[PDB]
Amino acid sequence: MSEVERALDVLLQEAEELCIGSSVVELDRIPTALEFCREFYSKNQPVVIRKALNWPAIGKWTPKYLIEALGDRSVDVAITPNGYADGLATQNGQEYFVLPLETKMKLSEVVRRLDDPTGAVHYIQKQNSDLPELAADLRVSDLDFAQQSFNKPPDAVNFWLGDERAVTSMHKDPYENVYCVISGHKDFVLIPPHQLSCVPRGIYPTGVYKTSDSGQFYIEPLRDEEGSDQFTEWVSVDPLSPDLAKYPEYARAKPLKVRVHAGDILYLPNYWFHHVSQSHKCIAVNFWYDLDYDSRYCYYRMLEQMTS
Amino acid sequence: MSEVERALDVLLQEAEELCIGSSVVELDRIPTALEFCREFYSKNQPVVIRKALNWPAIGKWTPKYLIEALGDRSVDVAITPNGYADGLATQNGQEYFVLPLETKMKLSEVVRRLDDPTGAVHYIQKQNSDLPELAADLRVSDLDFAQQSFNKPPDAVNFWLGDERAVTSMHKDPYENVYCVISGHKDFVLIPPHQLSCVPRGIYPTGVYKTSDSGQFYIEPLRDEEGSDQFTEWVSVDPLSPDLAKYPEYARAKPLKVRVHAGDILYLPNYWFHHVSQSHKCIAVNFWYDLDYDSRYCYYRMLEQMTS
Ligand SMILES: C[C@@H](NC(=O)C(=O)O)C(=O)O
Ligand SMILES: C[C@@H](NC(=O)C(=O)O)C(=O)O
Ligand SMILES: [Mn+2]
Ligand SMILES: [Mn+2]
Repeated sequence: MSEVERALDVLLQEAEELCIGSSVVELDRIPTALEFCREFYSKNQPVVIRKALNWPAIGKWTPKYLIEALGDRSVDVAITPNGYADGLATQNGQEYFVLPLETKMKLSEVVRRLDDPTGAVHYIQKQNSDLPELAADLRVSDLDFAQQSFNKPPDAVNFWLGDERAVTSMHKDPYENVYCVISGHKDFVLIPPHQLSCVPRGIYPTGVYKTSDSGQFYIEPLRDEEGSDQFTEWVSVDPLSPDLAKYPEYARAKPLKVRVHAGDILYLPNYWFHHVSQSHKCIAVNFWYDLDYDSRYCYYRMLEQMTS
Repeated sequence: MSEVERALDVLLQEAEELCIGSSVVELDRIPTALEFCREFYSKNQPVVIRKALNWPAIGKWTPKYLIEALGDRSVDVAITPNGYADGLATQNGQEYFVLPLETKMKLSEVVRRLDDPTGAVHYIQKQNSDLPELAADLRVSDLDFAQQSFNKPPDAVNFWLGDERAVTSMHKDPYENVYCVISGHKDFVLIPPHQLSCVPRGIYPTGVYKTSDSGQFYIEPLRDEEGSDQFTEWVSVDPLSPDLAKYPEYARAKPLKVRVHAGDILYLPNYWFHHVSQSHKCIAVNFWYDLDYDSRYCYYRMLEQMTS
């Protein structure tokens, strides 16, 4: 055993005896700003709040209503064959990290495509900071309890509507994430940052899903300025069915499972690994806040260097 | 570099670029409980608040006022020949970590010995108390702005009165510390936990000061039932006259210096390295709160493994 491995082992033993990030706290009432800063944000600790929101949206937002209120606008939608946009797929003997086919279609067309169990996997992800009627269905002020710890306005606000086959593979974000399911449920698999050395990562060629004239889906590699291949580091394990023979270290990881229902709020702290499934035609909005750096971030950068 | 050295280099370079623990924040107005939680407790960041307290004690507490008010009670006093209780000292060619001689004597005797420059170094530490005449002169609720981040009662409340020659060598505490100078000033040299690799530690035999039949001070080694010598890991650097030839890594440290005056409050975050000096007959009261574990403690234990 090298010194790096004994360091990582001490880290893990200490976190296991202390059960750091060993569960997702569950609340029935929204906390106060002070409670949220002290108990969750300051400990980099996730929490789910049940039936927290009574926004109009939660009862009225569906595909049909959305087309109605949004004047059946054209949308930017993401399509894949396997349902793993930003995920791993093999082609011609080569494993790629593949981005979605991003095309434009009328909301109604999306709703027809989601209703086809045999078709491709579609989802809509829109980012910003008709939208006013949608905004009339929301009271963002109600998230003050969390926002006061971040002490800045959301750097992004995302709306999500898609197919149950759309699976978001395990990744980490540099954001505090306040996640509000509107219609349906989202299933999260969470892993704390300090378990980095238990989550196998590889370097993969970058590809994008593309349609042919015939209509069959294929992967096209990506190039840089010079024309050389672009690469992407990514988590190699599949939380839903992990290959522990190929990835023994993942045996030491301790994923947490949480289902977030309509009206619930999930706080996903920055740099937590998350893998997301969902229910068919689930609608959700989340709010991304740029993180404030402290020693934890420098420790995690050190951890990234120790996990070559 | 070795793998571990490169890891440490990343940690320090990140923290340097991001100004982590790079200064003591200075406030002229007391923060709200939420501001304190968000800016200092949760970042593990020191802050000093100037002229923050209006306690009646700030003004009148002196050894004289204390004798007249307390009625020349007998108290526990700590005595050393060198002014370094819990500090390194050599004897017969061996370096020891040495505990004060602890004795009982009357306040008027301590005041008399505090006026003997030729005498040994004396200081009173009282751990906890509720005295009619003196609990009336403070108002601990005034510290709630910080106590609410800790959400617990103090583990200990220390009263300190000592000689200018009484120097507290550099060490770390498992507590959040709210430090309140009542009279005089205290000088702190602070180093953030993540700079551990820059702070040399050694393992030293443990001793306690004793006086011989003729009045000479000497170091008595500490032993257990088995008769084996007891040992203590201790910081080997002296931040007042640091020997960078012996400890080159200490040049990569960035110690912060702060003077806490009568009425000032200093938040010393948990596990921060501190070294303390004081003006003559300085009086101070501090509140320790057990720390709340999260990943930073585990990273710190890993750092300890990496630097040994
Ligand atoms: C794609 C995914 N969201 C995130 O990964 C996130 O909000 O960070 C989802 O909710 O399906
Ligand atoms: C002994 C020292 N206090 C501490 O070391 C502390 O409060 O942690 C002092 O007040 O000089
Ligand atoms: Mn994400
Ligand atoms: Mn201390």
